[PDB]
Amino acid sequence: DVAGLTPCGESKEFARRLDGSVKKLQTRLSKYEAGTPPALALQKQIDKTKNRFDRYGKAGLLCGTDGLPHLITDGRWTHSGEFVIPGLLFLYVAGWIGWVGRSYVLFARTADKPTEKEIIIDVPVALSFVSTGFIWPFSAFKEFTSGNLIVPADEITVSPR
Amino acid sequence: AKSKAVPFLSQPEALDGSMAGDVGFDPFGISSVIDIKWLRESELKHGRICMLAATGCLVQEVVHLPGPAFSQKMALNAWAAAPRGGMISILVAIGLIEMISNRFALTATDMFANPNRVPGDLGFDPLSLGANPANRARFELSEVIHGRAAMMGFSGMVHQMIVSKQAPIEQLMHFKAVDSSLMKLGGAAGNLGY
Amino acid sequence: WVTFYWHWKHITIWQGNAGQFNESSTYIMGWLRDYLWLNSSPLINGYNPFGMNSLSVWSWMFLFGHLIWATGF
Amino acid sequence: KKVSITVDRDPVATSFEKWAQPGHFSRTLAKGPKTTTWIWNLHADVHDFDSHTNSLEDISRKIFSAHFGQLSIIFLWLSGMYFHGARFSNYSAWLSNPTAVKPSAQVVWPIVGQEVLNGDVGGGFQGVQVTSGFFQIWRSSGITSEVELYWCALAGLIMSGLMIFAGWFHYHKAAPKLEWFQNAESMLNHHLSGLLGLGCLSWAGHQIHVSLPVNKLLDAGVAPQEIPLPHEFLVNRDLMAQLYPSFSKGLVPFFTLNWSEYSDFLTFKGGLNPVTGGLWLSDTAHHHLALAVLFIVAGHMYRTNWGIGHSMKEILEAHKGPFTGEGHKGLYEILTTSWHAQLAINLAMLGSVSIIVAHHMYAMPPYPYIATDYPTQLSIFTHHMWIGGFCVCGGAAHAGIFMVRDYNPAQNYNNLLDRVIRHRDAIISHLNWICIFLGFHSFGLYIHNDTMRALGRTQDMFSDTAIQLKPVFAQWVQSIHTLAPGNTTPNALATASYAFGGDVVAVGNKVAMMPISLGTADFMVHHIHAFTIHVTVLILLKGVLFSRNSRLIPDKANLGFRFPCDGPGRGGTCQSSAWDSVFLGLFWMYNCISVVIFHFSWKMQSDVWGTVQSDGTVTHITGGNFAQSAITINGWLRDFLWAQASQVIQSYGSALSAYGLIFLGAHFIWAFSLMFLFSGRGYWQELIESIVWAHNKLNVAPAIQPRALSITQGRAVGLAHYLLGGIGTTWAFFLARIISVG
Amino acid sequence: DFSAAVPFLKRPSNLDGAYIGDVGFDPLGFSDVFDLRVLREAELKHGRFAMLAVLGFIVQELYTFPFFPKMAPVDAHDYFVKQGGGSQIIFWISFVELFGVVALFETLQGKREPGDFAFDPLGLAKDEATLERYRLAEVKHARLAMIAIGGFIHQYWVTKQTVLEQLGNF
Amino acid sequence: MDSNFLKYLSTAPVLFTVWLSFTASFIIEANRFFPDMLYFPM
Ligand code: CLA
Ligand code: CLA
Ligand code: CLA
Ligand code: CLA
Ligand code: CLA
Ligand code: CLA
Ligand code: CLA
Ligand SMILES: CCCCCCCCCCCCCCCC(=O)OC[C@H](COP(=O)(O)OC[C@@H](O)CO)OC(=O)CCCCCCCCCCCCCCC
Ligand SMILES: CC1=C(C#C/C(C)=C/C=C/C(C)=C/C=C/C=C(C)/C=C/C=C(\C)C#CC2=C(C)C[C@@H](O)CC2(C)C)C(C)(C)C[C@H](O)C1
Repeated sequence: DVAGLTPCGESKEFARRLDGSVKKLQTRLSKYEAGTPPALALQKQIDKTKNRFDRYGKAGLLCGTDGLPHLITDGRWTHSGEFVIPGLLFLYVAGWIGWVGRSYVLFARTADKPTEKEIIIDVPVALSFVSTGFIWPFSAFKEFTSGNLIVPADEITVSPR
Repeated sequence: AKSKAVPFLSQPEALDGSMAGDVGFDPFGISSVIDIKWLRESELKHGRICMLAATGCLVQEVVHLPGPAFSQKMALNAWAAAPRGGMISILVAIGLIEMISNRFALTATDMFANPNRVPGDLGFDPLSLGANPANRARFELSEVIHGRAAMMGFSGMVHQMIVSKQAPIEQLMHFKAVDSSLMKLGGAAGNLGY
Repeated sequence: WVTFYWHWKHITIWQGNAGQFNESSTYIMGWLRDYLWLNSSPLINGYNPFGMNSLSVWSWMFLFGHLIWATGF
Repeated sequence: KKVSITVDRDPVATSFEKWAQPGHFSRTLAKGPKTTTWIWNLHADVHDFDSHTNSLEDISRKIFSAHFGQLSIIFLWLSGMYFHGARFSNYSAWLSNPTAVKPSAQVVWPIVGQEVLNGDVGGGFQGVQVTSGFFQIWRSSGITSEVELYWCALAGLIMSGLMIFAGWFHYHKAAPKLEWFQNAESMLNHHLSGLLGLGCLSWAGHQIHVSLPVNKLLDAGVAPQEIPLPHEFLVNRDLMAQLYPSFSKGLVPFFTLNWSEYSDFLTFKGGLNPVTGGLWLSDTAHHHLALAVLFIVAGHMYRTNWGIGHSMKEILEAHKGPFTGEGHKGLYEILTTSWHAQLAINLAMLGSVSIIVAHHMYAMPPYPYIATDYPTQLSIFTHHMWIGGFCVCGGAAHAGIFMVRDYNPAQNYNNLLDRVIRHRDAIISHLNWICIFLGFHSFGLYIHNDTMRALGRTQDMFSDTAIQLKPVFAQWVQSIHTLAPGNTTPNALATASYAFGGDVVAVGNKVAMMPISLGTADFMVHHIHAFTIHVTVLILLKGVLFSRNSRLIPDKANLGFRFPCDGPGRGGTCQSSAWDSVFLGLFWMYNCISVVIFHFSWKMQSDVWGTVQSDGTVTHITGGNFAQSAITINGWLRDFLWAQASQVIQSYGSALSAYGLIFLGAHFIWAFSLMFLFSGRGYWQELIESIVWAHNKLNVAPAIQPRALSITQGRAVGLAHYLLGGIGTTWAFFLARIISVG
Repeated sequence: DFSAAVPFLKRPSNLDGAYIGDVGFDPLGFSDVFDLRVLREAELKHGRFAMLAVLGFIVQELYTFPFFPKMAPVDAHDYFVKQGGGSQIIFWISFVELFGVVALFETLQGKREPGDFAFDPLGLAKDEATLERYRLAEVKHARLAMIAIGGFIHQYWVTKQTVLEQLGNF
Repeated sequence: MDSNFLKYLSTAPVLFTVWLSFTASFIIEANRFFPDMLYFPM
């Protein structure tokens, strides 16, 4: 397929991975009686292993010669669920955390003791801030264009050089 | 001094009785932490969603848009049954409506910043049912109570659908006591997993 | 990191076992046992209580290198 | 009655107000943070009570209640060990087959595949194998059921609640006055007589009435649920006289001094029980009874309220000769006015006792079936060697804190401290010479051997098959100890330990103990031990003796116990404080204890532990390679580290894969520590400046200004991560190796 | 000063008659160490549970709802534990207990009496005097019932007889 | 509830430990009900 890789559903090495993984659990299960708690524990682990291998086979993942799934991250849309979409989810969460933390440090600067607000957090105000982060892309870009995100170079302390 | 709702507890602060349905029921003291306007807007919006949601589940079983996709009796089943693209379109429509109605006042910090902004007051009154001040208080009172009742009803209807895989009306029509053998509460820790 | 990568990839190719690099290089225990530990054995057997061979000098330099490095600490 | 109870009532108010005010306890920290250094300074100085308060009374009160807090934590820990044995263990299966079932008292939840850690430990059970030796303790106690383990867990919880209550009560409600704490004669009388003496006597009573009958029935072969409950031995004196017929006579032989009646259960056997491979519990009962007698006798030495007894001040001031000036004068005042001086002594003694515990418990295995549980023997030896080394280095840390802070020259004129400080150059130069002599002639023998074996000259090596360095004095001592039964210990039946010589004790075809022969490799590694101990003493003693002043810095006491330097002048005075000798001596403690535990592990696997096949021949775990391979460094590298790391590095996918992961993780933490140890604060503050600039650019700079860690804190963080990584790497290596092969 | 209940013992000094039911009986001295308001609320809660429990034991033997199977009350616990009915009772009790935590805070501030939950649906206490009689009575009934609970739970363990049947029998 | 006890629960180490325990805890629960998500399912 892509880069000489094989879809995991038809890779023979993927099938040998699934079979070896199940034989390893079945030989541990061969040492216990049917209704015992170790037998139920290992039978639930064999069900989990088979479910994982089945899900991977039908997902469009590509396996290598080693029978392990490989991730394609060049930007193609048939594989966006391996990096591009997890990456979009991450950047939404990370920008939320950054926007909310920045809003609280700017609030804490206008406090009676700004450094006490950072070791003893004003929890109602900080929760007001954590709720605001869901629209951080729009709030932060409007913050940027209205000249309130970036401070000019001449209000920043620098080394003498 | 003592709340009407709960006599042994002292009356919650920030509750002056001005809002309809103000009964002094805030035992946890949440009102002190979170501004009442945000809480009331949340309560009204949550209730309005629930009012439509309860009515919708019963209506979905009784009436189906023509076609197999819209024919699922059980609303939870209807969630899977409906065309996904249309459901995502509804999600976008809800977002855009939220964006315009609030006038970009979406965040807790920036909502209610304008002095005229009032909890729940999105200025939605096309037929002007509430325009007369005489009926304003009773309409407000009924809306708040309907919303609370609807939230309780929806929680019950969803969970009853979960316990017995039946649509709501048919459970009323044909009633099965939960066997309780299935779906025992929790137990993940007790049996050490698996 | 550069020379460890070059050397492990080449000794696995030169043996005819490139799949050993391909599977073990993706976690750090593969680098520890299949490169450092697995290939140490001819080196640390350059002398032993059973004799010595011509790898005895590198076997001494190996320990010599461990000593100077630690003395640097 | 000058020994009396005196208490201030309601001293401190139980309020949550100071909880909300971090740093309340010191004048510096109580005004709030301005740089991130404040945060670190808050944790660094918090239990330094004598740095916050001037009065010895408030310091003593804080110490007494914090000791109750520590006891509450220890009781909670013990209660949890008993509860996990009761609820999540295979103890009951292990009682039936101690030689087949592997102890396991920890079960993991199935979350991310981590349930592979629930290995097949035996007895129809899956869990993490535990190596603390609790199962053997419980069998020695005579537990025999999970129900009694639940009652032990509840007793631990009740004690934990009572200790945390006592700490709160004795700080906030009824706090003793300083004159109560300054009763050294009374405290010693009660702690010898009451704590240690009645502790031993009460435990001896339990051993006699519960441990001896229950374990006699177990070693006879009776099933655990077939054994009478421990109180039926207390009441039915006939049932107890069945097992031990001396009980037919009751307590008349005790009171009439006809003590040889009690030889059924108060023996002097020596050696090991052949069934369990442990000490005879009749011997442990007699041992604890005799120790109880002389601890109660010793706790009557000192004078309290009736004129009989010794004054410790008079004893100390009377011991003075012509070499030592005024003698021990002024030592009583030191040890009744400085908590640091007392902690220095008590930490050095507690660490030494833990090292003795490590040696004595492997050689004279006290519990039933602990000698052939090799993971437990290795775990408790290694654990108590590390506790010993740490506590010894804290004894020198608090000797330095005493000298810097609590030492007053006016009250210490011409006594033993004054004279030690006034010839500290002669002490440190002679110790320095010994450490050089002893590194050259111990490690240099190893280098001579590496060179000779590498050059093809095996006739030129220090070895058994070549030039021999035999340990004749140690061999002679072993000879005497094997000859002692019937000769110099005539009523003993067997030797104190089979390590000295004698038979092979096998339990379940595994060696419990067998003679540990000493050869050239043992001579060499014992002088390695003497070298590393002498160097650690040199670093810690030089820190204590030069803590107040040097030829380098004449006023070191004004800078304190813990300062980073006194500037780059005089050539450079980096790491000149007493704290920096504790910092440097913990590295050499790590070096010393690492070689000790490696010597133990390789010697026991190579020459003691293993399986006894037919004809009485013994096959050891590593096949007797210590003798001819522990004489070179290449032998230690190849035949010990390389050969025995096979189990940690091949553990992936098994129940021991956690040890493989911790092996790698500890290698990581150790390496990460070198970032803090080889680096300096000035680089990191200048890097933080550019990072702060990028925050200023986005208007997100914090109000607590970030700082690079202090010079001392960079050293403390480097040392903590170094020890954590190195000990962790050995912990994982030792445990995966001995669980797989032993 | 001496305690009224026991003449030889001394009056505790926190037991001055402030709370109804005070006879001076506090030999261990917990009242001095701990706040009495907590203990009085605990006493009422423990007693109210016990008073209900002793009545519940007796009534369950006398009459049982038909849908649930008839069982001994002491051993009924296990059946309800598996059925899920027992879990339902715990959840609702816990839910009320959550409000009880807030009420405990009200007591500590001084806005609430130790055991006052303002429960007067039937308006039994017309005036202060009848309420005073009731509060002393409630204390006595709670204390006695705490003794009575475990009185026949422990008897059940020694003798496997229903407390009513046991009372008539032998 | 006491305002000083709540001011103690607002201190940085308590909030850091509680927030990261809650965070770790819903990662754990999400991997219990929805395990082995190597990819966004699409
Ligand atoms: C003291 C030593 C000790 C240790 C190290 C352990 C260790 C363990 N126990 Mg055991 N246990 C102990 C004592 C101990 N226990 C005692 C005394 C009891 C008797 C009550 C038990 C009873 C017990 C049971 C019944 C179970 C365990 C289980 C476990 C395991 C998982 C625990 C877990 O993840 O829950 C995590 C649970 C949480 C609720 C997470 C809390 C995390 C918070 C945030 C920590 C915060 C502390 C807090 C901030 C401190 C400051 C206070 C604040 C005011 C600022 C683990 C092996 C489990 C097990 O083995 O299952 C197979 C299990 O089911 N334990
Ligand atoms: C017989 C008297 C006696 C006993 C048993 C102890 C015991 C102890 N003292 Mg000492 N102490 C005594 C008299 C005594 N003290 C006197 C007279 C003074 C005044 C001079 C002091 C002053 C003193 C100070 C200043 C300190 C101690 C500390 C300690 C503890 C040391 C740590 C340890 O090993 O605990 C673990 C060992 C245990 C056995 C735990 C036992 C817990 C209880 C308290 C032991 C006694 C229980 C009870 C008597 C037994 C009932 C038996 C019954 C079932 C038949 C330990 C509990 C230190 C400490 O930790 O304080 C808390 C400490 O800092 N003591
Ligand atoms: C929310 C607060 C916040 C924000 C907006 C930023 C923003 C930035 N940081 Mg800073 N940073 C912070 C906290 C923050 N940092 C803290 C607490 C630390 C100490 C660990 C650092 C340490 C740090 C370093 C060492 C570097 C940056 C860098 C950067 C920049 C690039 C993004 C990046 O590398 O992230 C990296 C973030 C980290 C390495 C640590 C972040 C740790 C957590 C996730 C953030 C703090 C959350 C906070 C508790 C919020 C609570 C909010 C609540 C009270 C309401 C950007 C200017 C880099 C730079 O200058 O590039 C231009 C850089 O080199 N930061
Ligand atoms: C029956 C409950 C009910 C009541 C009493 C009110 C009352 C009010 N709303 Mg609310 N509202 C409701 C439901 C309700 N609304 C629902 C379901 C939604 C949308 C999800 C909204 C969304 C909404 C917004 C966004 C706003 C209001 C506002 C108002 C106020 C002025 C408008 C007015 O007087 O309407 C009078 C309403 C009635 C007399 C009852 C409505 C019944 C209509 C006439 C028939 C609907 C039939 C429907 C199809 C059900 C199907 C039947 C089923 C069996 C199939 C007033 C207090 C405004 C305000 O001031 O907020 C405080 C405002 O900003 N409402
Ligand atoms: C951080 C500290 C620490 C930790 C976590 C442990 C952990 C452990 N120890 Mg160790 N230990 C330590 C410090 C520590 N030890 C120190 C400092 C000493 C020296 C006194 C010892 C001496 C010691 C002994 C002698 C034994 C343990 C044992 C154990 C294990 C079982 C725990 C138990 O129930 O004890 C149970 C302990 C006993 C049943 C017997 C203890 C008998 C001693 C003599 C009691 C002395 C108490 C007395 C007050 C101390 C006086 C000190 C002296 C200098 C005045 C466990 C691995 C036991 C073990 O290896 O089991 C396999 C064991 O027998 N420990
Ligand atoms: C009975 C034992 C004992 C007692 C009571 C004390 C008590 C004290 N010591 Mg001493 N000390 C001891 C043992 C003891 N020490 C030992 C064994 C050592 C050798 C290491 C030392 C070495 C030592 C030095 C070098 C210094 C002290 C200092 C102090 C004082 C300040 C304590 C403080 O605020 O720390 C607060 C506590 C902490 C900051 C804890 C963090 C420490 C480590 C890094 C964390 C532990 C890691 C953990 C166990 C493993 C983590 C697991 C990982 C995988 C995540 C205090 C009087 C200091 C002082 O100035 O005294 C005047 C000082 O400079 N002590
Ligand atoms: C492998 C690393 C290493 C080595 C070899 C040394 C070596 C030494 N350290 Mg150092 N040290 C190290 C790591 C090391 N340290 C680390 C990591 C720390 C960090 C905390 C320290 C901290 C430290 C302190 C704090 C102290 C020492 C001390 C010592 C000396 C001990 C006395 C001795 O053995 O003399 C004998 C010398 C040796 C064994 C070195 C090896 C020599 C062998 C035998 C071969 C010699 C070959 C010969 C000269 C070749 C000649 C020909 C050639 C010139 C061409 C010695 C100079 C102590 C000291 O100086 O007091 C005496 C001391 O106080 N060290
Ligand atoms: C205003 C909002 C109103 C919400 C009302 C909620 C109603 C439903 C609540 C439960 C009803 C009864 C269910 C019993 C269910 C039950 O008993 O199952 C049992 C389960 C534990 O299992 P066991 O140890 O009981 O195993 C039973 C053995 O007998 C057999 O294995 O209990 C739980 O841990 C579930 C709670 C999860 C705890 C974390 C939940 C999420 C935490 C979020 C952060 C904390 C917030 C506070 C949490 C308290
Ligand atoms: C407050 C409130 C209201 C209410 C209410 C309610 C529900 C009130 C219920 C009150 C109750 C249930 C009181 C019960 C007390 C029981 C006691 C003291 C135990 C006696 C047993 C003894 C002495 C015994 C025994 C024995 C033992 C141990 C075992 C046997 O072998 C032998 C023997 C039998 C002799 C209402 C709603 C009405 C409104 C009102 O406006 C406010």
